[PDB]
Amino acid sequence: TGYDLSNSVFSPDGRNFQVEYAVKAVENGTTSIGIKCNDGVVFAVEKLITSKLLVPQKNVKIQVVDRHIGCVYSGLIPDGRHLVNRGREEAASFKKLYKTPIPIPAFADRLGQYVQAHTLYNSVRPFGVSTIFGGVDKNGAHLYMLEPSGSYWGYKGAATGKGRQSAKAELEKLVDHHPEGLSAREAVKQAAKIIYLAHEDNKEKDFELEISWCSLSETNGLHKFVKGDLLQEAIDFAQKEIN
Amino acid sequence: GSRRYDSRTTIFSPEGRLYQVEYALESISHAGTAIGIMASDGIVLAAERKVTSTLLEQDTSTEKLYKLNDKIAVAVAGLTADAEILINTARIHAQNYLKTYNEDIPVEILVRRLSDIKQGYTQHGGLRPFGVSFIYAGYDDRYGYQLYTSNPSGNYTGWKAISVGANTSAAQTLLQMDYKDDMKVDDAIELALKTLSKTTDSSALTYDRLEFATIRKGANDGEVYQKIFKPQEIKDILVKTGIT
Amino acid sequence: QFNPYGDNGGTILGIAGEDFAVLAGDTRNITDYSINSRYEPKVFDCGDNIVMSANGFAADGDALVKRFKNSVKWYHFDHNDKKLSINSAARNIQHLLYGKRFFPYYVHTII
Amino acid sequence: MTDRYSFSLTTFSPSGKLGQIDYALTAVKQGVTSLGIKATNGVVIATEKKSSSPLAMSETLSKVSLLTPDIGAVYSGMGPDYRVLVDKSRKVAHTSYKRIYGEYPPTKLLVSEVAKIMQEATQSGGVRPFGVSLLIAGHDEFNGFSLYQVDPSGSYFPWKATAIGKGSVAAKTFLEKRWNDELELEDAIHIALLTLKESVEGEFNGDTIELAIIGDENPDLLGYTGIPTDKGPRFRKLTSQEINDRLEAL
Amino acid sequence: NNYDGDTVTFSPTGRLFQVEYALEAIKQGSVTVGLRSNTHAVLVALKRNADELSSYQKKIIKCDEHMGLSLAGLAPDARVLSNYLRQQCNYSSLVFNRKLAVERAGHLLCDKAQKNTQSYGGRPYGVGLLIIGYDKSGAHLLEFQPSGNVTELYGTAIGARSQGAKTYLERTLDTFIKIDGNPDELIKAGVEAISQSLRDESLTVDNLSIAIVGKDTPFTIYDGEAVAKYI
Amino acid sequence: GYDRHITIFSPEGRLYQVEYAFKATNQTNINSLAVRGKDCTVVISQKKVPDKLLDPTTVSYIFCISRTIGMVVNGPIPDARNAALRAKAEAAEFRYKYGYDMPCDVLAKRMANLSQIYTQRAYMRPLGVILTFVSVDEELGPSIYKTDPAGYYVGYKATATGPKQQEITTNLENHFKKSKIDHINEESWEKVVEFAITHMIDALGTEFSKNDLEVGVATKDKFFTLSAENIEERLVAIAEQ
Amino acid sequence: GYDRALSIFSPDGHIFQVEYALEAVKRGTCAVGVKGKNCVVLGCERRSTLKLQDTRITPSKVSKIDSHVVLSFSGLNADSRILIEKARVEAQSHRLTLEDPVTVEYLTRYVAGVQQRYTQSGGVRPFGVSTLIAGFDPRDDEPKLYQTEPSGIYSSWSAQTIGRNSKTVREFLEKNYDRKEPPATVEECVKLTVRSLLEVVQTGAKNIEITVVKPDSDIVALSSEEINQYVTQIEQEKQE
Amino acid sequence: MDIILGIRVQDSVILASSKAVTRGISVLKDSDDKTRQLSPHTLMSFAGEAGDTVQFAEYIQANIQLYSIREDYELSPQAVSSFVRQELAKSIRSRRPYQVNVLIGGYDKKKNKPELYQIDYLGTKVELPYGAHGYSGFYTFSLLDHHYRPDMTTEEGLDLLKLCVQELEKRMPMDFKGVIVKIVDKDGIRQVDDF
Amino acid sequence: DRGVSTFSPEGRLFQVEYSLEAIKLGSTAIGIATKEGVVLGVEKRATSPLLESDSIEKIVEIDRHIGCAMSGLTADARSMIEHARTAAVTHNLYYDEDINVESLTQSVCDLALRFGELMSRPFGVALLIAGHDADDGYQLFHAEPSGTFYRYNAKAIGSGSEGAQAELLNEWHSSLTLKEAELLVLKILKQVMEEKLDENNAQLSCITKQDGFKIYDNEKTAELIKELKEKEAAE
Repeated sequence: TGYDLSNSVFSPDGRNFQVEYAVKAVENGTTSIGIKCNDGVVFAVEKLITSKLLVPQKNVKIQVVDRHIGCVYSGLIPDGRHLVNRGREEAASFKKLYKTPIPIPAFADRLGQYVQAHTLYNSVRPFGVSTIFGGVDKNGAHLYMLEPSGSYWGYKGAATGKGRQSAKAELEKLVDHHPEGLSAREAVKQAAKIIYLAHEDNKEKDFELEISWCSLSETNGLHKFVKGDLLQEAIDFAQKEIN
Repeated sequence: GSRRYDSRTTIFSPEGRLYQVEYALESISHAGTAIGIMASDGIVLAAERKVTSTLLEQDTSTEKLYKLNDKIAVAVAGLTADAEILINTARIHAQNYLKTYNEDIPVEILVRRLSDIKQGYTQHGGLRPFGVSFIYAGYDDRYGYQLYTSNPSGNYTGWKAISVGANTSAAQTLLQMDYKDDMKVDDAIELALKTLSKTTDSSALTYDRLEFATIRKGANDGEVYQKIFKPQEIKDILVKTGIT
Repeated sequence: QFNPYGDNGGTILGIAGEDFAVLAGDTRNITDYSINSRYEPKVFDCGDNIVMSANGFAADGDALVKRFKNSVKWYHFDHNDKKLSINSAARNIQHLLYGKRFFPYYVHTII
Repeated sequence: MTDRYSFSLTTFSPSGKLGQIDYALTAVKQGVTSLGIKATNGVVIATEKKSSSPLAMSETLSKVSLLTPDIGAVYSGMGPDYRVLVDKSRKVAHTSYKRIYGEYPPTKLLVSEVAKIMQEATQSGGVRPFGVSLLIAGHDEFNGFSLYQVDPSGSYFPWKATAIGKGSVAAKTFLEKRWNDELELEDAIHIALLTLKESVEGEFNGDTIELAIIGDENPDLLGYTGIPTDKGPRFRKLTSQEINDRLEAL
Repeated sequence: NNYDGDTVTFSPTGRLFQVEYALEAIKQGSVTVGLRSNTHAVLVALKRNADELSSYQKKIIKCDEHMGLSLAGLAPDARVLSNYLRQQCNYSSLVFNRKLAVERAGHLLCDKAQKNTQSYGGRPYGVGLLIIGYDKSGAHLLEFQPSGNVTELYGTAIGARSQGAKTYLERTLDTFIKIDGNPDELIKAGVEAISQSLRDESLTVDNLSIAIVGKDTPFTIYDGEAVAKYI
Repeated sequence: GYDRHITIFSPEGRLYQVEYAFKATNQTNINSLAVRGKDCTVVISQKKVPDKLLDPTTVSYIFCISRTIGMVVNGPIPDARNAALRAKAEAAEFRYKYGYDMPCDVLAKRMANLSQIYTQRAYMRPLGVILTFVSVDEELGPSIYKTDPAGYYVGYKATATGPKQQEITTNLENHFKKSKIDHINEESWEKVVEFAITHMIDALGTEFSKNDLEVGVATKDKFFTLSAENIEERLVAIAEQ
Repeated sequence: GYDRALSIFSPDGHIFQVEYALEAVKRGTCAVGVKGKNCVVLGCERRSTLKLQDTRITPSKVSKIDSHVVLSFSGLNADSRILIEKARVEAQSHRLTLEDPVTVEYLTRYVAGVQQRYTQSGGVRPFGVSTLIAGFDPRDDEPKLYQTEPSGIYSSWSAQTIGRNSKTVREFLEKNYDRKEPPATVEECVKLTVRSLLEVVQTGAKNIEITVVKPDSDIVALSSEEINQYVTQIEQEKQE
Repeated sequence: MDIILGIRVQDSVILASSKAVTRGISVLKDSDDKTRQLSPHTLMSFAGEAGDTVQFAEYIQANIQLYSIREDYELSPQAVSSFVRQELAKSIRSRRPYQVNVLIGGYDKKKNKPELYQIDYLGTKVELPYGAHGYSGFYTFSLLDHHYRPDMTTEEGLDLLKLCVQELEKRMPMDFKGVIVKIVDKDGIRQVDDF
Repeated sequence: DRGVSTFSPEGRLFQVEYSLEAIKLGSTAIGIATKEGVVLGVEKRATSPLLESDSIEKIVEIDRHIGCAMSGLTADARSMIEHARTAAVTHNLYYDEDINVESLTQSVCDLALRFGELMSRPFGVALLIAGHDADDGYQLFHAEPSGTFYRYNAKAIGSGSEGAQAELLNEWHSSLTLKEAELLVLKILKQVMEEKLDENNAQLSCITKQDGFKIYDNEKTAELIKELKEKEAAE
């Protein structure tokens, strides 16, 4: 056989094993989530505190695209940065020509088509990240999750990395008991909790919480990081809910 | 990446042989035999068709013998399609020479350039070599009548009589035996046919499995004529030399 | 039609003593009959004890001094922090200017 | 990204076979039977329209294609390969002939160009050979009527009559029995239909048989009048109705 | 094993073996320590000689007046990466009259190393770098690695037996983080860290390389006689 | 056998990568079906939203290529979108170059040619998708044209694609043997949609709620997809029948 | 274009494509060059499983590069034509720019550079050829003889041989060539050149070629007759 | 530059070319050889734009010498002339055209015929019994029309040339410092050492 | 087979490491650095006595102040020497000065690693680059196909190098005169040379600040050889 040694080769299953191997490196990664809310989206990630030498607050992983789109990912971090760089060129180009900032579904496909292009040839390796992203546009809020095959969908909430199942379990609960909506501020607390919860599947090292959000009311449709009193407030909320 | 699927067509064996050249020659050894014989007053080209079906259009076909210019022709043994690529190249090359110097191209110069193109495919580019050997028959005012062969290696040599394709070891023995230097074209014609008659893998040699051509001075005073024999003209020559 | 050059005026002057040297330049910057600035320096310390002024078209003058200051910085990197001698600076600048032989820096240069 | 396969995928094996040409020919052997017969006053090419689904409309799938007003093509083997070859074949008639001489190429030379394209897929980097054999029927003023077969190797041969694909061995034998050099076009059409009845399993009628001719000039098919020396295409596709007429008298 | 012939191939468990082998060259390389206070950042590097008759390989390279790094692994790869960084510092200066933020220098190295890990016929960089600088937001230390992973730290160490110094700094953290406005004391704590990674040999005078950058201190390298003070 | 990794011939004259690309076509476990009315062309595909976290509105395999052309894909979504964007680009270029809307069959041919190239050139893999193109063409009327990873294409009276495709196919052939005609003899698209769903139910042995389907309709001068409510209305009409 | 590194190092530090190119040289017809006091002689075996050969027109194994410089070779004939062309081109270019014909060392250095370049460029195999380049620098009466080989290494030789059984004829030249006393005339040198080939050749019939090069572009190819005398004189001086 | 002539007599071609090289109001040189031997039995004289003349001649010369070596054979004058014409015909539609006019005087050994070819910088070739480039022609053509005979000896050819040069020294405005004369016959190329 | 730019599991480039083996098969090259000059000496190793040994050019001038010796696949050196000379003259053109010995060496070693899938393989030759500049006086550099260059007080490369380096490790002290260093190179060569050392099969060269890079002709070397036996016999 040997169908898995080269990207873009179809196996007899109809599968591309290199993309499936890419997924393992993603599944190996730190946990990260995203939550759709009334008028925005919230993003959050687990950052393993490798050592005490890591300057706290200073290895930021959530990356902004344009002024209105947040992107977080689990897997090979350099691969993630590469994808955002591309995304930023796409939003720059789209704005340059059409004047309006790039709508989220529009942006979703730009990343989707690019990632998918890295499953088309054997001279490239597929991306080693699943990417949670989105924001606010002229039609409202949108959250997307994109995978190494280039597959993506719109999500009510999403998670990837080591704690994806614990995270997905907690996300399904939110979805069921809040069918009329969840406020942007609420989603920031819930996000904190779910990262603390999903950190159990990954708990040799203790971790640093990092949140961001775009809300049409709270941040005016722009991407800002959660800091100071609001960060600590959600850190405390999550600390309650683990005991 | 893609390296994994690369045959490496242009490398040496441990014995210093070009695999693909060796295998092209092995391919060429199953082709219809072609024979060139050079006389003091002209050149003969005779080639055997890959076994014809009764329904093939005999006269309108050209499988073996091609015209390069008015003064030069080639007999082919190998893949026909490969041969055609090289022939159109040779024809153009003869026209560039005429355009540049206002003189017909010297036979060797054309031969050398075709052999140089073949050579290239065995040294660079990673493509398969041309599965073709030519017998060149032609004339120019420096060396007169000339016969050459080239093969997939890009090597070329001159001949008084020579064969390519199938059974060339058998054919070269029979040519070596009966060829004389004083020989006239009409005897060379007879030799060519008698030689194919013996080496053929067919039960009998008939007109409809032959391509035949001569280059003589047999027109008007020191000017050269190429003759690609029609079916009937070969059929007559077959009877006059007593092979049918 | 676009004219890519201009004249920013001013004047410069250099003199060599036995163990010292000067490079003087007025600080006036003009175009046509207007003053742009009464104090716009055009004589620069370029490191390694070299001072330089490219007088004429200001945009070109700044471009050259910038590139020479960058040349000096790279000379240090590529040649183990060696000091750039005035003669070697002189020759370097010849190549900077002649590089644009067919669309010159309109400047009179003194180091 | 981009093509990094700049080496040949067809190479000589130690026996001197070209593996990929051999295997393309095997693809042609599997293909549905097609044939051509040359009469004194025209040429017929024919094949079976073996429909994939009955829900398919097999008239939207033309196995017999006009290349020029006086030249037509048919194949056995892989359909998609044929379809692009037809596209390239039509265009090369224009770029490398009609745009130069102001007339359509003669059959042997259009064939020669097609053969060239097919030879290049046998030696160029990063491609496989074309998995089809073509029968090209055509007319031109100085050569008259002609019929050519073109193989994956790039080779071509002129034929009085022949067949390719599935039942080609049997079909050629049957064509040898019947072919003479005094056949009138209608005689060749009749023979073509008989020969094609051999290698057709199910239904045999005007909707399952594709048949075109290179025959007389058709001014009624030209589209305009007034230039007396333009007299219209010699390539005509027989209609479903027309085929069935000859099946009653079969 | 079957999936280590190139950078463009993932293992069944989702690893990139050519990147891991690239990481291995750092492990073989001579040790280098980096650490910082609020006012300065220091690089200490152990230089390795070929034999008794050879110079000791340079480990520290200046990038701008305010930035520099130390290397462990393939030296030419560090030359390429440092050169690229020198250009990005340059570009920032000539275009924006702006000294390049150490954080951006980090991101730019990461993306440059990354291209080599995703495309055919290339190879990962075979070197590890520690970047110190003093920009508009104080003193910084960065750890680069040829996977692309850049890391901001108070202190760290890479190369042969680096684990010793890396634990010591982790112990010393609260002491050295506050050596503010003292150059010599940050250097000696760096020298102490590197000593945790020595075996059957200690710091001689042409063996040891130290660099410092800080508030009113250009990035400058101390070598030979000018490090005798610190052994 | 590296003849099983790239698109070169095997000893029996086959392209295994093309064959394995056909296998990927069914990974989504979705069946699609298209029929022609007198005035319209309807294309229905099953809709399956497994995870509860998904936004069900973004889960679609029907695409709006042009104003007049719609396309349903059977195969993985990344390849599906690659084919969608490309077809959109080609339909827009055609309109600009030639001054009329690209016909369904022509777009089908062009995409088929593109697919063919991947079967011949080694560096391009085939896309693991089957593309069913629908419109009411201005010359040919209601049209269905389908493309596969072989680069094959043909027009259909009606068609189906997916795992349970053979059942849907024979179900439709049975209807047309009986009905004796080329299409659904029905005035409005609403009743052609009902027919399409009704015969999908019979053939699959399953019922559908409004969220289990996704419907595309092409009339003269536009193609559009039905909302959940449009289908509910359609399903209710079927109920009382 | 085609990129592959065909010439690469193996774990033992050998480049197998260069070494296999040397095997092709081994299999090529023999060639020897011997330089006299006042001349250089080039001799070449001609393989003899071929009659019907038209030697009027078949490529001569010794080629003039310029009118004062000749090159012969052993190995692939096709490869040799490419080197000979570039060498001829460079010869004329050196005349055009330096206003002086090439020295023999320069011409050798160039041809050697070509061979070497083909040892470390992607998509090409090395030349399956070694050469003997011989002639006289302009306005210089001292004879020159150089060897090149597929790797690109080159050097000067008092006398030297390449190709099949060159080990045998090198053996002969090594004990029959006195450095202290080169063959003092053309006559003597030709004899030692033919004698050496006769260890390996066969009959000296259509089997030995000789070219003599004297100073000031004075090159003359010998003919059957003249060669044949040296052959008969060598054999009747053998009966001891 | 300015003056280059050629006369083809019975058994030779005779080329006369002025020795002066002038820039501004200075005769820089008075012994210039405006000729290159292309092959042993073919000579080319040249005139026109400074720099282009020599560069062209030497480029042509190099190509013919290469050909000779490659094929161990001398191109016929007709073939050299066609090669040169084509090179000039290329140059005229180039970015910066060669501004050089030439005369090619050659003895064809196969035909045993002398041949004179006149080619201008546009690549306009003609075979002539006598030819000239520049203002020279305006005097010499009519002079030769009257005095030239097809069967003249080489000595008579040189005397015909003396007539041409006398006339040019009488009526031409510029001082061209005499000519250098060269004969091309069956025995190759030689130069007359006083004229 | 497998990519030319592949890392081994030990973290080394296969193709580089293999080139290093090829260099070990090369003829011996030794250089020694003193306050009076740098000496460069080599084994000529003529493969047969019919080869004219003076045509074996393994010591080579780069500029007047920089010389170079080679060991390994010596044909691979031609382009390295050509780049070096170009770089040295070019630098002088841009800066009206002599290029530094280290800078020149850095320039040469930049070539080394630019191979892959640029040239197709690394160089199979090591170079001893010896010169003098005003900044750091006399210098000897060992330039490898890894793209790494080391400075040495003394160095041996080629087949006799492990034996020669151990010999150099004892014999070098920081006040060697030029004379002593010439004799030292001659002495260590004769030890590791398969055949017996004479003026024909070994070659000496030095570079001094005063007279620049000179290759010694066989007369002068034959006297240093005669000189060498006399010191040796007399202990």
